[PDB]
Amino acid sequence: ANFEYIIAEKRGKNNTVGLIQLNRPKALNALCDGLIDELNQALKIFEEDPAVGAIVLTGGDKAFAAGADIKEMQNLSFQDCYSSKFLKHWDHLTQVKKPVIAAVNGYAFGGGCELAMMCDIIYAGEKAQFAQPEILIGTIPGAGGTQRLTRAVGKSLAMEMVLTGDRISAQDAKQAGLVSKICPVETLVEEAIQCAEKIASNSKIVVAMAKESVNAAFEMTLTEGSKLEKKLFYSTFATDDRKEGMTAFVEKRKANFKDQ
Amino acid sequence: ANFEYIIAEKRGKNNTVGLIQLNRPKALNALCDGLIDELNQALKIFEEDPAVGAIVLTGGDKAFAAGADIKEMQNLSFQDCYSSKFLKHWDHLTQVKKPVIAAVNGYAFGGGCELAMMCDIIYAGEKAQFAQPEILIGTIPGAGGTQRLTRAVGKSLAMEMVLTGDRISAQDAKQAGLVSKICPVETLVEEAIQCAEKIASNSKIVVAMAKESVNAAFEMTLTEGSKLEKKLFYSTFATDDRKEGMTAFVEKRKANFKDQ
Amino acid sequence: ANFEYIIAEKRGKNNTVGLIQLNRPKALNALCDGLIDELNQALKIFEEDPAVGAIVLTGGDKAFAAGADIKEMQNLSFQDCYSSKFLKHWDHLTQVKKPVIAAVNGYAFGGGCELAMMCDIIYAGEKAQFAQPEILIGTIPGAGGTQRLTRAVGKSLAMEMVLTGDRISAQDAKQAGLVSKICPVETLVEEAIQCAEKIASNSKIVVAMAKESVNAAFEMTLTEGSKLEKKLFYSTFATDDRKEGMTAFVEKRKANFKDQ
Amino acid sequence: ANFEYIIAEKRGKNNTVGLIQLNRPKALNALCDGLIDELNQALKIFEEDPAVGAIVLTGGDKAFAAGADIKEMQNLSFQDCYSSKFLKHWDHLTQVKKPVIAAVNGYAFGGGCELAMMCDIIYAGEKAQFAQPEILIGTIPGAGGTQRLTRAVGKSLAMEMVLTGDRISAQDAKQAGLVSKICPVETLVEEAIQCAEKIASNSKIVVAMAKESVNAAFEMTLTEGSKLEKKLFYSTFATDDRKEGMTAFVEKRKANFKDQ
Amino acid sequence: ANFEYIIAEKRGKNNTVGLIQLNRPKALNALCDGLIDELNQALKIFEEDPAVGAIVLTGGDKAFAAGADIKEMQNLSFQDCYSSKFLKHWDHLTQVKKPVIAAVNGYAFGGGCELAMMCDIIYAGEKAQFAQPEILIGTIPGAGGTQRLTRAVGKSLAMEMVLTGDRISAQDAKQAGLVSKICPVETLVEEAIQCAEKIASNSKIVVAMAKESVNAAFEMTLTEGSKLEKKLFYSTFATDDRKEGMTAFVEKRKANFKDQ
Amino acid sequence: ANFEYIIAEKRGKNNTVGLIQLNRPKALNALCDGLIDELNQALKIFEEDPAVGAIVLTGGDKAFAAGADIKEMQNLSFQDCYSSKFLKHWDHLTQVKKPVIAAVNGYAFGGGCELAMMCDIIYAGEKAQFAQPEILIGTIPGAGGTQRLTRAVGKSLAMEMVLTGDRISAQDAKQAGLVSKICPVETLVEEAIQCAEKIASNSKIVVAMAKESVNAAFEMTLTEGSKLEKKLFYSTFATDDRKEGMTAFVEKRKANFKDQ
Ligand SMILES: [Mg+2]
Ligand SMILES: [Mg+2]
Ligand SMILES: [Mg+2]
Ligand SMILES: [Mg+2]
Repeated sequence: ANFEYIIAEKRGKNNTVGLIQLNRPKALNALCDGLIDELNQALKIFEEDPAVGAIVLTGGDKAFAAGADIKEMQNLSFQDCYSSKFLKHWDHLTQVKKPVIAAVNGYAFGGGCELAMMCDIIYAGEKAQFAQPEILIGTIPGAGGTQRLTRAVGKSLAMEMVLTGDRISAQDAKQAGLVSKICPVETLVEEAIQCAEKIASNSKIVVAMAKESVNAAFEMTLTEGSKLEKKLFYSTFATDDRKEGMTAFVEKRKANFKDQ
Repeated sequence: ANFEYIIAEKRGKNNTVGLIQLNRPKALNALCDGLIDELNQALKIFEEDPAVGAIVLTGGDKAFAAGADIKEMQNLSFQDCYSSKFLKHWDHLTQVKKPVIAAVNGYAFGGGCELAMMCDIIYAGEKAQFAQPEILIGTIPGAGGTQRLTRAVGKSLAMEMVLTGDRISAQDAKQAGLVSKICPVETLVEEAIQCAEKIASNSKIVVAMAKESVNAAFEMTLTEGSKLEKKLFYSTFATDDRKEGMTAFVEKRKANFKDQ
Repeated sequence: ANFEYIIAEKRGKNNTVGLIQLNRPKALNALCDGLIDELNQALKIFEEDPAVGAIVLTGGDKAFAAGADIKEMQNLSFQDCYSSKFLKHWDHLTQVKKPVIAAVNGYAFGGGCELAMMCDIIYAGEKAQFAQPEILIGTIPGAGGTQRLTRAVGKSLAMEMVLTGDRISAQDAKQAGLVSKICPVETLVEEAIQCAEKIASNSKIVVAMAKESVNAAFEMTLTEGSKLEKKLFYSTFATDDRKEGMTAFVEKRKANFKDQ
Repeated sequence: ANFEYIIAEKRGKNNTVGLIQLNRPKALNALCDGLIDELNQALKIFEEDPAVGAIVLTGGDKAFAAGADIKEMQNLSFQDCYSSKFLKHWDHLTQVKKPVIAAVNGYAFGGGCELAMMCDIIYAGEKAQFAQPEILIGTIPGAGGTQRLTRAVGKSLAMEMVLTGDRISAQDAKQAGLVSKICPVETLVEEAIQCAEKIASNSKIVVAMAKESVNAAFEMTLTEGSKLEKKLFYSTFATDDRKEGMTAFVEKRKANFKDQ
Repeated sequence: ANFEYIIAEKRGKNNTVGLIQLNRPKALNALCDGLIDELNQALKIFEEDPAVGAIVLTGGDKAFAAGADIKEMQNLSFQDCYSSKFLKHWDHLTQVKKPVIAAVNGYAFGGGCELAMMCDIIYAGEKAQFAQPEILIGTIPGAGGTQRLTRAVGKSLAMEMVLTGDRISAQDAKQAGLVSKICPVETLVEEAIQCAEKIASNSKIVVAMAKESVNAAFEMTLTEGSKLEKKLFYSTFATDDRKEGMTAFVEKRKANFKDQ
Repeated sequence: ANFEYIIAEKRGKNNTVGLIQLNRPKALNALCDGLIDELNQALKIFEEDPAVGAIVLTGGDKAFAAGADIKEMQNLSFQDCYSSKFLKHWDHLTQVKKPVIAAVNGYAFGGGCELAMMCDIIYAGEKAQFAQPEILIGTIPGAGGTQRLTRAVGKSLAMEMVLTGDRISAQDAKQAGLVSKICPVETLVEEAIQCAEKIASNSKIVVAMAKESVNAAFEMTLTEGSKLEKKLFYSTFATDDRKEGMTAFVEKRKANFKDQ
């Protein structure tokens, strides 16, 4: 319902896309515990909604998210960290079944960068900037900064970025495979919506098998990933939407999915 | 035998390349059971031919393969699929020990795209297009689409492709690493045959060991992939061609290999 | 000490960067046992040196290294290789805690390419050329040319390089993610040192944990990698530098790391 | 809260053990939503209670848990199962960071057995029986039943148990290492508490890491397990309870752990 | 067909079990290429036969199989082996979707023991002996004898068996978990048939999934193995036999499975 | 050299076994640095000695190794363990190419138990006891005692031993697969030497390959485990000893292996 760190609203034609704007520009959308709490509540209600098929995540023109809130972390001990399982809440984004598109304008550093990488797709603004400056303040990134980055971008660029704290541009991010489309700043959010919209017009149950199938590519060997894929593939033949979509092509007419 | 769906021919210098062309242009080379049946026969003849050192696979100038034959899948049940090991036959291509180069002009969609990714090397034409549009017909890619794509191009672009069914250009695929060379439509097939000629000049057995070692990059941690590679490496030192290859270099002369 | 195959000097402000220059130019820095033996000695004293934070490894302007010494390999048998654990001494470079940057001008072929790929970051000169031509001498890459290359560059290009022995430009290399920056031949080594310089001013302990985390991306599933990253992340909180880094940030001043 | 399917109470001298007893004897502690929901609340509490060092899970004397509530699963569709993750909340045992010990008297069938296997340590009564009989009612085990059983017991016996639904005694389970102790029915829960009470004596933080390290053995290669273990083994030196544990030993006395 | 090396017959009440008896006693069922071709033939027709729900593989009373045929392997070079993919044809048994039970009487040495380990369940006779004696003829086991054995029995005993060639008894093997039952010599095969009979009572499709799930235990981390298990579990809710099976339990009657 | 903590000498038929006896009985063979240093020198020597084919490691009748040495460890900080790569030198055992057998009489606790488990084979005297009591002094095992133990013995017993520090008997260890023989105390060492003699009379090169194939069971999936095994299986066909073994068999005579 009511939110003070973010702005969540349904968007697209037929409102089939849920947009989540991080709205804490004063500290460039720095990711405190209360901010994350609210994104999780927001994600939950969009996951729960039957009309919603794809979620789009963004911040402002200047920043997607500058990073973790450093003023909270400052006095933590080792024991405090391990016992509490600090940054457990931050992983929620990777357990949503419906797909999430990151629309990243301006700065995505540290947590913000890590948040974008947890998403399934990233669209970048022209003046978007990606970095993992943790090393500069005596830590390493602790939310897949080392894992998801390196897998996208390759060892040499990940090592360079993680060990120096250096930033890369949206153009390089695209070239390296971290992001998959570059858009003007003014139309970025809209272009992500139109993509989210396309995905939303496909069957929710099958779309979720697809997403799950693509995430197995980082969790197992190709041989077993192939096998797992074949079983999700076979599974689709137990859905109505799969008979609908395939007989639509053969009849040369428009398909209509009931997410079933 | 005598094919109805494909053209299999020896090409290159001294006919050391096996060219398989998918020749079902009325259906945009849609990969029906009968066509894969023949493709697999051609693959087996060239595997057994001591003359042949590498294989190039193509379709027409308009289409490589537009997909699986959606008219055949229309009335499959979940039981039909599981107990038929449906699409298993499509994997014979992954068991070929000689290198296979895919020369993709025009459309390589869905099944067609997957066939391309199973090959060791992909060359694309200027107007080539890749897509996994199974999501539009209410399935997911069921022949490595999600696995090989994601491993080649990174999450963002694979998620966008599989979830929306969108197409990427020849040039989008080169930048992503899905393909390794772009050619003029008119010379693609010849450029691929030249690449196959080179490979064929090398020792078949050490070439087989190299391909096996490269494929292992997706089946193992790096530590064990490194251990596997050494076993193959040391193994080469039991071949006549290794001795000849290194003696050629020391005597400043051309190597003349004997597949042994 | 007094090496004959290499030069080793401390560089950067306050001699915080170790530079190793392969100096066997008459043989294009071909990696004979003697040379690798000196390389490892030099890595050891830099690794043991508390002033040094980073290591830059380079060759000549014409050649980084043109491969493993083929004359030493020529008369080896299978039994010689296996029992002598041939090439095992090369791996010492993968075991150094501190970051190593390759600065590649000219040829990096076969073992030379493999040596570069074992470093964390690769910087390339505008005329650098990468290749794995082992197949042309009747062997396969035996020091991770099929493992690390594939993981960087993708299957297609890797297969094409490994099976044909063909070379790729510095520009190709960067595009494929094998290298993270290209520079002019003239200033490569100085720009590599500058990168090393930044890294070396960060906490040596947390930097080492950072690197150990990024390398984990090739040794485990993303799930376990994430868990490993967290364990290391929490571990930083037991260090003096991690407090000194964050407190320096908050107070808006220079952090003063004591590598502890 | 005042539970209706279970009993949850603190036990041992100084009440340092959590005991959860499944109390649905009429249905032979068959697992239904209502029972699982409460078990999960009881785990949550004991995990939060700083006096609780270990948990014991048990049933009655005739039955630990005799399978699941099949009357609930009876009308379910495939879609219903997948969309609404079925048996998701049956998994919180695998997320408790303190050690849980199954104390199995009588039948542990279907989910019963799975529930026991999800625990760290299984103690079995003399007349205890284990089976995965889901095959007989047209399913397969869906709570790690094929996965944890096989890794405990081995392929032959796991395959025999799963494909026939046949039952093994406590004596067979012990031989095969599914359970690690056999006790008289009368004193089973009593032995389980004594074992739990020793575990409760140790440092809560250091016990937690030891647990995570053992669990690692089923999720990584031996190579990386060893690395992970080492890193946790280094972590212990950040804690007071290790400084305290070792200095108590060298001073020849009993140690006072503060779970820190 | 007209098998010269084996005997294949349907067995059990209702002929729902297929028996394959290796019948080359003059060579102690040594596994020459001819014998394996026929074994593979028999497996295929029992795999295709809809009445057959489980297979039993045996040899004679003196010998299950004494190993790979050492007279055939004698004159093979390294080149021959690698290029001929030697022993690759043995793996077809691992591709059968129906369960296979090895009934081992007397000698199961080297390849004999490897073949039995490829089966899903092993029943051993009181006088059976297991060994991997390849080392005493200057090879290692090359059909899973280092891999399955180790996984069943543990490092210490595997290392002992493979490095010395020493044999173990049925009792040793049961203790180690290589075999799940010991039978008298004279009723072993019938006892095995009775295990097959029970397996054949259940739904062939759900049994195929069950078997496929248990095999996954050796190919994945426990985390991925559970998600694969969950997906197969859900898949069963798409079959006739699971509703029938569950509705038959609730109604306290005998289920009638349709393998569907 | 002139050892002060160990006794090293050649034993067995023709002095082909290398015996390392830990000889610090009054400290129950606690694994201090001086002793591990010497151990490693002794491994290096027997590994280089072409007379030696296998190694037996032991302590005295009352103790194999009571563990590590808390005095050394008492003041270690977190930073000092990580920076100094603590217990790195304790791993050299896992890098010997020749087989190592442990002959464990009496106490093998903590570091002593890990040291045993690092060996290929464990033989235990009738009064042997195994334990991992690190938890009682506030650490976890740091030398694979959470990893090798769990793989050998199963989760329940592993969790029990590590979380309580409780001993198990020699008889319990064999039941669980941690050790492969139990011997009378007085003849233990001689039985281990007999087992070593057998190994030493086989081909060293093929023995080493076999040990490698077995060690791989814990480093990859069974699919890739099998492929690695095949590559080693073929490589033996490059050796003289394989031809000699198979020919010996064919000519009804004793093989005479030459280590080649
Ligand atoms: Mg090389
Ligand atoms: Mg790339
Ligand atoms: Mg066991
Ligand atoms: Mg054999």
